[PDB]
Amino acid sequence: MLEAKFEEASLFKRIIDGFKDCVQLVNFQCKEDGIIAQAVDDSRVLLVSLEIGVEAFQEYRCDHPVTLGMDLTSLSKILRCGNNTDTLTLIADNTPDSIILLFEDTKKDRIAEYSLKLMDIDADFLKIEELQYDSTLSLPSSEFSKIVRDLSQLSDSINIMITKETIKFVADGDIGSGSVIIKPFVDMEHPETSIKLEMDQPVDLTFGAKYLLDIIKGSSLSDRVGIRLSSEAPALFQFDLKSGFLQFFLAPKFNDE
Amino acid sequence: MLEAKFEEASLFKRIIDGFKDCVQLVNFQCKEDGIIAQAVDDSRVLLVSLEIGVEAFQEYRCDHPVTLGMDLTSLSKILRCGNNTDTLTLIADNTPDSIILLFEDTKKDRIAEYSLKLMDIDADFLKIEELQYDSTLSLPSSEFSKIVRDLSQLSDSINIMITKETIKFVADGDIGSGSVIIKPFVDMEHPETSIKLEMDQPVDLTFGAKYLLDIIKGSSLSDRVGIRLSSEAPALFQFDLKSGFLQFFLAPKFN
Amino acid sequence: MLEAKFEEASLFKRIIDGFKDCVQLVNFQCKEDGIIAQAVDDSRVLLVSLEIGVEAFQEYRCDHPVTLGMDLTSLSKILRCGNNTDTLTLIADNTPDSIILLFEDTKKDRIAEYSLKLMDIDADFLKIEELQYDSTLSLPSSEFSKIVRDLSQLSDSINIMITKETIKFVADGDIGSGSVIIKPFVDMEHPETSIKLEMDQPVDLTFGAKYLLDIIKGSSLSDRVGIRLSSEAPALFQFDLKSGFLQFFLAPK
Amino acid sequence: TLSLQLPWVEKYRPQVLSDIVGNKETIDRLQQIAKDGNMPHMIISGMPGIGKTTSVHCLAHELLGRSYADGVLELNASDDRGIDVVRNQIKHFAQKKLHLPPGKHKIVILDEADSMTAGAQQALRRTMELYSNSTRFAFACNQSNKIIEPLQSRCAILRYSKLSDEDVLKRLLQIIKLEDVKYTNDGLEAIIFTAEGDMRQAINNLQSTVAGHGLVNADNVFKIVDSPHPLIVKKMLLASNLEDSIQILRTDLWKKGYSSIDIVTTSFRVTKNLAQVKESVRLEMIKEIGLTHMRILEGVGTYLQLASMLAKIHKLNNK
Amino acid sequence: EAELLVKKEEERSKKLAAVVREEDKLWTVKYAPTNLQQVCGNKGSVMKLKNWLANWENSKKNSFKHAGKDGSGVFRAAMLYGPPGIGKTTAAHLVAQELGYDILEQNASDVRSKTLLNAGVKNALDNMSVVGYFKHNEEAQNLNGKHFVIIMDEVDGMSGGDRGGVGQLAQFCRKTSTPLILICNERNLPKMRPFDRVCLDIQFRRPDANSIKSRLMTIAIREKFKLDPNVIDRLIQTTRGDIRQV
DNA sequence: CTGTATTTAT
DNA sequence: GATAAATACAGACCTAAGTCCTTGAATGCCGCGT
DNA sequence: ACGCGGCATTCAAGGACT
Ligand SMILES: Nc1ncnc2c1ncn2[C@@H]1O[C@H](COP(=O)(O)OP(=O)(O)OP(O)(O)=S)[C@@H](O)[C@H]1O
Ligand SMILES: Nc1ncnc2c1ncn2[C@@H]1O[C@H](COP(=O)(O)OP(=O)(O)O)[C@@H](O)[C@H]1O
Ligand SMILES: [Mg+2]
Ligand SMILES: [Mg+2]
Repeated sequence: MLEAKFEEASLFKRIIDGFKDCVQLVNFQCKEDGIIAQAVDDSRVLLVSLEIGVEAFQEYRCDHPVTLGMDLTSLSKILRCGNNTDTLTLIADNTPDSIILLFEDTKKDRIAEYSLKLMDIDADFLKIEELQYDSTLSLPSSEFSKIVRDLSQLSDSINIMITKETIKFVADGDIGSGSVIIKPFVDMEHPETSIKLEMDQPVDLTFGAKYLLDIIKGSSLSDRVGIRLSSEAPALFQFDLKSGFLQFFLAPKFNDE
Repeated sequence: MLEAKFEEASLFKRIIDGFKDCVQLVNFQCKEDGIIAQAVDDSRVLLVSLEIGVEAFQEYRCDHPVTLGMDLTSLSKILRCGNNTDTLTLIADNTPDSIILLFEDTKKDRIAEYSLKLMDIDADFLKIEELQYDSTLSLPSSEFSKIVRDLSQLSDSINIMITKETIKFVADGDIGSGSVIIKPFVDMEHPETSIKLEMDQPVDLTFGAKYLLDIIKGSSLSDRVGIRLSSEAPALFQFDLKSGFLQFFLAPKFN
Repeated sequence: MLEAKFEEASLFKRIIDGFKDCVQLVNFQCKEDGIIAQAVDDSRVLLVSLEIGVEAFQEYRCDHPVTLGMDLTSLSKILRCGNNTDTLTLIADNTPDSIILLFEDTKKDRIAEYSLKLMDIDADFLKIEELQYDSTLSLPSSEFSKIVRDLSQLSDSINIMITKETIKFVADGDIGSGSVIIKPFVDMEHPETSIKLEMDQPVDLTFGAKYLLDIIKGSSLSDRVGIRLSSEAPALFQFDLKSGFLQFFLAPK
Repeated sequence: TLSLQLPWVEKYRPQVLSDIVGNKETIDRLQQIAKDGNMPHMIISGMPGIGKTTSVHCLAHELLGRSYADGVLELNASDDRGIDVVRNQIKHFAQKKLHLPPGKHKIVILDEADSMTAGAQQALRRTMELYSNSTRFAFACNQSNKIIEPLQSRCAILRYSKLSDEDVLKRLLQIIKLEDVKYTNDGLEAIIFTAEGDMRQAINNLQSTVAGHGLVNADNVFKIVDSPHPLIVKKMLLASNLEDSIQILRTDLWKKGYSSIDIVTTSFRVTKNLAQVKESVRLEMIKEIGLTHMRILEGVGTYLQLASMLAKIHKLNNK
Repeated sequence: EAELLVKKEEERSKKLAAVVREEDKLWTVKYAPTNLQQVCGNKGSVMKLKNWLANWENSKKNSFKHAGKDGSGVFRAAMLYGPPGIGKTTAAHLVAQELGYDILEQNASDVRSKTLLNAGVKNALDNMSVVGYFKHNEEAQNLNGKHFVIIMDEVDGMSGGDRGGVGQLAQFCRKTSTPLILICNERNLPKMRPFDRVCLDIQFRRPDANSIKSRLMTIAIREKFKLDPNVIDRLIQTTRGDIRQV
């Protein structure tokens, strides 16, 4: 069984709203540490890894490890059904066929239970191993979303050219082209606005536009983005949470000649 | 002749928008007591019974009984041609034909005269039956509309169950199921948020999602909606106005 | 070369949004004395003429006159790439290959650069004939747009009557009729909420609803619209910018 | 009366596979599948009223036991024939996880499947295979030709035939015994003859006869149910003399209220399906009937044109 | 082959002792070919497709201008078309599996509009596989693990016209950086005209009963039902060369 | 039907 | 290796017409967030 | 107030008609 009680339902609502426009079906692995989840995009170009630890839950109880296959659209609808201030409790029975979401408000005595039929998803639990990244970058999330949305109008390609103490984004399209250059700066007055750079080796890479839009769609989760680059390896895009994260593992374009 | 004047031109706008989607053909019959409107949907599943009273009109004059039929699609189009700060005037001659709508504001001298051709709608039964329903409840309109629109996504059928101080809305569909449980509570600090429920016998019937969503479009008229239920009887969805009421008579599904 | 530093990107955004669904390809004629833009629709019923002066620019410099053909939708896509607290800079070389749009921000750490590829379109001659108009009235843009959108529902033909200090808009449809009556009013408390009717001869003109809806799209530029009627000449639909005008010459039936 | 009694067709609809009388091989094969499990994909086709929907519904019920509520998706194809249905509802039902008895799987029943549009049918092709481990589709249609060949490839082609008179008589006798109706052998034979193998027609006609007159006799069943139009039309076409054909027309078709277009259409259908007449003469009579049909459709619908068509046919037969 | 299948079942049982039950599966999927040596008929087409997909990288290095010895080095995309149920999809999947590429399958009937096909398959054409990278890139036996083979099934069901995507895919397939394997049932269709000069046509024919005789005898011996080879030819003729339906 | 293509046989 | 059997398979796809239907693209209005 | 965000509604192209 499983009885996981969230502090708030808006957190899960925004989390599911973060990556419902990229992947449609996700397997939620609920283990004693929390709920780790990873699912491949339909195009098999992006991988979304989500972990939420027990510290997030007010009371998390699990008897046996079980798999939770869910549809993102139905989950988004169910979370839309609940109000912001309720405490959302996930209840699952043995041999789970449906998930009993429990929106409940302590101020009133209104109790709303929605049952989501569990989707049967068959996919391999491919392992994830970290590697040394030439470029580890953190930016304000709003600026990152704004620049990606701005250049995506011109073209379907985003080129991340990190020169020495420079971050240049270039898009080349049929009608017009655009380039944005960001200078690293750290402000003691406001840590959120500060920009941090680590450059082991320079890296030049080009990434798909729609996947980057789906990545920045998780801007609500964290104020600062976690961006790590490797020339021959997928770039990890991380949104940090209190007890977890929303990993985005994107594949680059072919850098022909 | 008829000269009915609204101090709030947006009031009639909101009333018409409440049941514009539900029905297209309605007979606006004007008497001395006030305007009474009644209409039936093409599928003949919902009954709309509007009753405006003289207190609503700033100036109301009806020399003789008159039956004014019009199309809601065109009449709503006519109403959207007026600003918020105007006073409406409904004009009809001795022989009912080509009703005239006047949008007038006297602060800035402006006149807006619009006309609508009347139509011969034969159905003029004009009957509603007062019944001692098994349950009579009242809840805020916004909460009921939120519940209806939230449960309409799961399936096309919404089941309402009335039990001893418990109101449950059940919707079971293909993607899952859901049920909202509320209880009748009285709040002295804010009376508007309170929920009342007077039940005689347990009630169990199911309605359609489309018609329920069409009914909750009337939540813009009154802040509270009263819902009365009975065993195999038309559910009465009542929105009380200042001078009258707007009632939706729904027909449940067959078990 | 051409160097024009706009006061605000939002202003040029509204000037472009004035005639989005009106024409698709235009050629901006850039000279020292501001920029001119003329377009003719496919039905040969309206003449969009856009004139903005030097005073509308914070800084404007153009030694060599240049023709600047652009596409409307891509230009709007370019415009939808900057913050509304930013200033626009138009910079071009003598070769008409690409147009460089520079976004400058008060904080010197955020710079945006964009380009717009030109297209070649057969330009049309200037229609600047100042024929006499019988009646001239000016009313706020928002109220006129509301009236046009309201009366376009009943019928697709708009009847405008100006006679004995009365302004009338009639739209007789199949479902009913529409008649908006407004008198000229001057208000000292607010200048923009005033009607200035100057009539020299009565006017009875019929206009298309779709074209009028296209014209009322430019209500975001100015708080008021100046409209002049002529029984033998196309009516002028003018919005008054800071130092420029957006004009529609609709040919009545 | 405010309330009504349930029709005999639906009240006595078979609830088990054994009650089905016709197509013994197919019923036994479906019963073996129900007992063993592992239901294969199938399309069931045939004539109206021979037990296609009943067979698939009984198969689903017996196979899934108490899990019919969730394991069975009921979707009338004519009502829902859009690619949106396949993309959203069918796909979500197929990906749905449901714990079942080992042999059994979830069943999709698409009645009247012949009316599905090309786009939805083509989109269903990959849904049929991708989720076959959990979901098994079943199709029922009047004509299998409307279903695309690749979809026919993925399923078993289980084809039905017109019900024999003996099986219809057996079912009618069972219902008669169960509901205590007075009958005669001639009346039952006439009901079987009028039904022409359509069991639903037979039961409806029995209902009508019982309710209207109370006794199942040949006289009553012929008054309440008219003789089949193609038979009188064929008798008119195959008469020896012209005057006989004219008399049969005047009495049985024109005076009884049958329309010109109905008469000419039924004559064409009978002529194309006739076997005794040689093909060449059949074709030339079809030509004359088609000319008369053209005149009727242009607007000249009268006894004169029908008599002229009969005269041309008789001249054609008389060389 | 019956004995080999029994041994395979025994090994599977031992592995399970140390999720769908086999008898639950249909005969079509439980006897699906696991390697290219079990496909019945159209051996030449399978060999040609295998050679094309193997020399695709070499032709890519030559920029596809050179045709090569076999000639399947000037075409970026290949089309497999034939009567339904003869094994085009199985052959494409198997040739993709053997050579080590990552299989990406899209049903064109499900996704036929310009918007969805455009976005998905465009960002699929020039992208590596995160599954291919995370699927043990460390060993160097398969270099093609990164790359994609997009086997677009049911190409015959795409929307027609300029607004339809069937004409867009013609412009789409010539500019691609990954192999494309289109499969359709009715190649000679008016909607499929833009595709003659941009794809390597491969006509899969109806296999002859002699080749499928062995497969039918194996699946009959395994399932404990008696089959006489004299009626196999009549079965194929009745079914018209459709192995799935037989 | 005639013409082209592919697989088993001589 | 060439030439016979033995056979599966491709040869080709138009313009109008009236009315219903479906599918995807383009369009509109209206609710939520800042 | 002011701008996006889905979602209902309107528009346009293709296929079928025994
Ligand atoms: N040549 C063959 N040899 C053996 N089994 C085959 C062969 N062709 C088809 N099959 C069987 O049929 C199943 C489906 O084959 P498919 O390749 O999907 O048929 P198809 O040629 O793609 O036609 P479709 O799917 O209607 S477009 C396979 O899993 C096999 O079990
Ligand atoms: N073979 C049969 N045995 C018994 N009853 C039958 C048979 N065929 C049809 N019926 C009767 O006809 C009624 C409806 O038939 P149905 O199965 O809907 O026809 P179809 O196969 O055309 O859908 C059922 O209630 C059933 O009682
Ligand atoms: Mg049926
Ligand atoms: Mg296939």
